[PDB]
Amino acid sequence: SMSYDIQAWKKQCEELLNLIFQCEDSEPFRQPVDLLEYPDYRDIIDTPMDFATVRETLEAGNYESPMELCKDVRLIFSNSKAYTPSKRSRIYSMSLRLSAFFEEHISSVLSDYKSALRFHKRN
Ligand SMILES: Cc1ccccc1NC(N)=S
Repeated sequence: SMSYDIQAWKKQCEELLNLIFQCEDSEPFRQPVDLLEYPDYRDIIDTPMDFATVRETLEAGNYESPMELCKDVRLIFSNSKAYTPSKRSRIYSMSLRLSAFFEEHISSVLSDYKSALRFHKRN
């Protein structure tokens, strides 16, 4: 059970997603972009991603690890940098703040999970 629990990352990521939805900085990134308002979004972005999608994928049981979750969240940020490239944009700034918040918090979730992995593989 609790030390080196390889399932513990799920509730941790659920809690982090909760913090992210609270942050005013996540507002542009909560829901999928709308095609008909930004008709060019798909001209620029190959693989859309948003935090409601990540939260539903996690709820569905479709991430095998926290690294898979982290990949999808990092796609949100990389997509924002491609679509809104200008450092003058407030949206750019928001993206950067929220990325840094995510990367701070996910850090321990990842390290703990990989520790757990390393322990159970060794024993
Ligand atoms: C932040 C934003 C607002 C409106 C339209 C597009 C975007 N960019 C992404 N969601 S990647």
